[PDB]
Amino acid sequence: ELDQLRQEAEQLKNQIRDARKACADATLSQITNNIDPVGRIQMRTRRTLRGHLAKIYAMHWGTDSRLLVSASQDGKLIIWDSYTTNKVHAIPLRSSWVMTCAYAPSGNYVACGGLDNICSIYNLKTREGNVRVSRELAGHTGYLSCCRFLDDNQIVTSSGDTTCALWDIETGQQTTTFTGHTGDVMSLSLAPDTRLFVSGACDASAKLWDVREGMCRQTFTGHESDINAICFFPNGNAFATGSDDATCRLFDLRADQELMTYSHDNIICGITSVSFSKSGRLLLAGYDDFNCNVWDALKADRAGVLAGHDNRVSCLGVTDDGMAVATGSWDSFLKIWN
Amino acid sequence: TLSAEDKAAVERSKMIDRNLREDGEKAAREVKLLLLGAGESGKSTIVKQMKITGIVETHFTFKDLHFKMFDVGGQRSERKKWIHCFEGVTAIIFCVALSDYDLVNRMHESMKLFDSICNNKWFTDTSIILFLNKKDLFEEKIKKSPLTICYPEYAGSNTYEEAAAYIQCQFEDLNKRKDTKEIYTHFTCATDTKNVQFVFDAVTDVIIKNNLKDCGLF
Amino acid sequence: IAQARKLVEQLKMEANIDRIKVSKAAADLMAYCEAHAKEDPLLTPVPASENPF
Amino acid sequence: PSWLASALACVLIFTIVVDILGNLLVILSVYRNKKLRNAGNIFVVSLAVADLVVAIYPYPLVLMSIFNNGWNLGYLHCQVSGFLMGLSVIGSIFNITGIAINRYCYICHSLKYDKLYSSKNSLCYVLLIWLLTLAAVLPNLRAGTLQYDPRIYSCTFAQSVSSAYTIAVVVFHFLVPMIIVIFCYLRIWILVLQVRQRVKPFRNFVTMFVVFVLFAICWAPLNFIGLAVASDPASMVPRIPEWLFVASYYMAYFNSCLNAIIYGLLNQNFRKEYRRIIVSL
Amino acid sequence: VQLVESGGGLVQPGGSRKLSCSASGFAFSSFGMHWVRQAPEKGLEWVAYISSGSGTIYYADTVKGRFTISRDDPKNTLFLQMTSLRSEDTAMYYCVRSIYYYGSSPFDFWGQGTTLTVSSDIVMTQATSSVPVTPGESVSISCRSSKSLLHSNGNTYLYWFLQRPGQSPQLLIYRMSNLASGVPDRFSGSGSGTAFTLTISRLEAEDVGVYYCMQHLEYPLTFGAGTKLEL
Ligand SMILES: CC(C)CCC[C@@H](C)[C@H]1CC[C@H]2[C@@H]3CC=C4C[C@@H](O)CC[C@]4(C)[C@H]3CC[C@]12C
Ligand SMILES: COc1ccc2[nH]c(I)c(CCNC(C)=O)c2c1
Repeated sequence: ELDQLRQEAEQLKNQIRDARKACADATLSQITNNIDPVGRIQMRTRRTLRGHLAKIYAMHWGTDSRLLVSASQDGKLIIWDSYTTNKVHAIPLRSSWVMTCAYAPSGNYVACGGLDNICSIYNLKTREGNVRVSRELAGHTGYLSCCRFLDDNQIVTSSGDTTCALWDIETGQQTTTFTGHTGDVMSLSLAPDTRLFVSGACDASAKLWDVREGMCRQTFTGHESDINAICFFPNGNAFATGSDDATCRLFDLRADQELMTYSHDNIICGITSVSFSKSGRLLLAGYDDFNCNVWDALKADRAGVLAGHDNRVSCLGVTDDGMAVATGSWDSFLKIWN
Repeated sequence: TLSAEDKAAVERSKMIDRNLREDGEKAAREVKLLLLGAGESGKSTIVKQMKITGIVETHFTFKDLHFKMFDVGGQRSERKKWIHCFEGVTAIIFCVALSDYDLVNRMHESMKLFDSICNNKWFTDTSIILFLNKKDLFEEKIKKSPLTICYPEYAGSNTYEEAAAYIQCQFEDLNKRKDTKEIYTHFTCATDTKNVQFVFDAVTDVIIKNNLKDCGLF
Repeated sequence: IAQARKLVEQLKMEANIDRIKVSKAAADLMAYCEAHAKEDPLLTPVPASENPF
Repeated sequence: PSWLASALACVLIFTIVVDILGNLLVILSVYRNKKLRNAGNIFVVSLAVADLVVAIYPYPLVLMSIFNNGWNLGYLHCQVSGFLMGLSVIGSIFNITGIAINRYCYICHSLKYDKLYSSKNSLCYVLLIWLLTLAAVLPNLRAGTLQYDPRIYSCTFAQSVSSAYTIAVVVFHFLVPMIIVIFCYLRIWILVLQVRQRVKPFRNFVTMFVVFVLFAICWAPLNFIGLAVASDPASMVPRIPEWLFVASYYMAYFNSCLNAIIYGLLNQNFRKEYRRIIVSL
Repeated sequence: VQLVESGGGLVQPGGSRKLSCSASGFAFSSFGMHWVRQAPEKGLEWVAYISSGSGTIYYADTVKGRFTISRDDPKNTLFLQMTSLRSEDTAMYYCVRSIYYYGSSPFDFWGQGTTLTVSSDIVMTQATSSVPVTPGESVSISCRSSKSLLHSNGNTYLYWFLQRPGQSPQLLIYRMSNLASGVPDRFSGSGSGTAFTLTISRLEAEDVGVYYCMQHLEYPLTFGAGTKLEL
């Protein structure tokens, strides 16, 4: 009788695949044929933020596009004023094993976590003048891969226990949990309106969740190896997944389909970070080839190289206004490119 | 030029730089050990001797030296996704047991784990401190059961010294880079005080080698 | 066993959405890029006068 | 003959080439790399820069004078070439000792390294060493110990005057700087062979100690005569053969590139960046 | 957050005294400190300043020399040693905490103050000394600088404080536009270089007092004559 369940599931899977393929569709590259390539893209290191003494693992730009928070295994969260390379806050951490960092949209709080299975919330704008722990959100049974501030009072966490959670900072309780991944959820990306989000796990699949509704809506299986990074297109109607297959892929929420693949034969190593531009015309992929690539998203050709890092490019971010792109590698260096 | 407020901001940034420098200097002399093992390998006894959810932490001191031991047995998600975070630990403490040479096979799983973690891209120059727990009872275990279950290539003797030597050389013949890293091996006894002393001596040797490499004097 | 029926229900509910042609979706995807071109400092090199970096 | 006059030119050009290449590569490696900017490499840089000081002004001028059997420029140019070569020599042989002490009180006295050799502390040690060099070479002004010797075809130290400048420069440029090397590299080697004995029941002697005492055998044959031409040269000059003398003063000069070789292409930290910058350019 | 201040009183001219300010409620080590005077019937007068870690210390033009200022982080205290106390330093003294980083609000908290009863600057003018105010109307207070306060980094270093009768001044607006924490939204700051205005919309009780405009472009910090508002 369980075989009947499996047969129904596989028949539905085949029907979904048939519906996807038989949309009477056309290849993306065909439509983006007669558009002018962006040309050679040259970006210089305007600023180099130094002060970390260990491999940094994540950074996040503030919504003012001036302050950025960076996390490293040396057990320090450093908030930098990118315009003057000034440290404004240095927060020690209870556990030095941190691989996540988020900056609140309002700028009041930050969050960080890692192998300790919690990403605590730090309050920056304190009357006492220091930075103190607001809440210790606990309940995950795995290392937190990424927690992003959905709101000033809500956060979304994705850990290595094949699940994601939505928290409420006031009470520190899991408001909603999302399940369905059969592997360590490695990346989490929020929609521009913070209504939907996308989670990418090690089962070579990505899933789209509604935070207010609380269940999977669309699933994408195009990659081969683990998916390490996902970023939404600025329009919110598409997203890009970087995997360990050395290829990034552009996925369409509108069509539940694969749009483009950015693969070059000279690259055989995975992607640790993916981000877009303000207009979504440039896709910045941070490879562990000690350098970063900038791909013309529409035409799929590589537009430029952002070499100048002495180790694997771990984290990558782009400001909201698109003024600059910041890259952080395992050499404990932050580089601003403009 | 700068105003008063941004000059004060620069002063604050410089002060933060100084404090971070002191914390980094203090933490650069922390002896980091990564405790490993397959299962039922008796590393709980090991951490108990050294001391007196998520990855558990132990901190202690021995002869003016601060040791941080990280036990990661509670995170059974995937080693390939977070094992690179430990690139930089002073040593890896493997605690294979010697009373599981026949029960489920388990010795083969321990050897497979040793191959997986030793011939690893992240741990190339990182030494490994092998611990052979439960030594004091397979002596009387082999008074009934033979070694033929574990090893088809051994038919020599069911005695302590012979079996210990064969297991020693079998685990030693598992690393390919026999120059960039060394595998110190121990025979943990009946709760003897030397268990911490051996770790101290091994980590001092590893620190001396690392310092020689840093100076280029090696 | 309950995981099997959970997966069956999930696949049933992930098969009733509206799927548009990929051609139209790609056109709408490039319309955003060609409509926000001037607001891309890293794409078109903005003069150094107003670079904060 | 012409063969020996060409051999001296060959030795000097090889010394100049190696001293320029190794020291420039060290400077570029420190500049380009950021992990090598620690306080233990600064004493190396002060050794490299010093070795460049003799590789630019003095050595090419000696190459200009060696082909001829006489002198070209004259009064004030020789007197500054000598006063700069001597400064570079003493600076190099002092930064060698500085690096030896830095390594000793980083491996043996590891606890004190953070406070003794901080960023500011090393930055003033490298200036103390330099001021000591310019305080030891300075008496060339009033003493006038710099002369162009046709005996050697170079503008060098004169042993004929101030017999005691020499003794005092020998027993502070050779006799002393070797005791602090044979004590700071023999004590590291006896300490690394003691930690191994603690757990367990030899080409490292040459790799870690012999290659660093080579400066004491290149500088011996010149300073060996130094304690013989300090015996009232008016009584001992017609005893020293030229055959050994010229071979001596040039064994010292070669030390200028030998130090660059040993503190370059023996440190894997520097060789990694050497390859990374050779491939880059 | 408490800044309790003591040590003031009666000293003859030429005497010496020490003013202590004990801090309890915040991280004294990271905060910079200011000592600010106020004559018995005049406005505020910046006196001294210590940065965090005592790295930089500034003194006013009229007190540099005889006046010395120091801090002790261990017990969270700030000392001002006053010598050669002329019959001009008779005043009411306050200690003001101030943290300086991108987005901070300097001069946010003020001490209660002590009382002493001894026996090339950016002159800033407030055109109004006293003005009647309807308890249900909106009123504007104008400050006028000599040197333009709009710096090249876009910040206008103008601060607006309010002192109620018998209480320490409280920071209303910092950097000419940003309301301080806890300040009701009835207060706004506007204007341009060398011409600034604080607007109070829908005035009510607890708005009477004297409003002071201060510059932070460079030391010495200087204030205005202060505008008195009465219902
Ligand atoms: C100390 C080690 C590392 C370097 C040794 C360099 C030696 C081998 C080189 C450098 C200078 C050379 C000498 C230069 C001058 C003379 C004196 C001359 O009448 C015969 C040749 C002779 C004797 C050369 C022999 C070889 C020589 C001594
Ligand atoms: C003391 O200032 C100077 C000046 C010129 C010098 N040329 C050489 I070679 C040395 C070092 C060796 N000295 C002796 C006596 O052997 C030297 C020193």
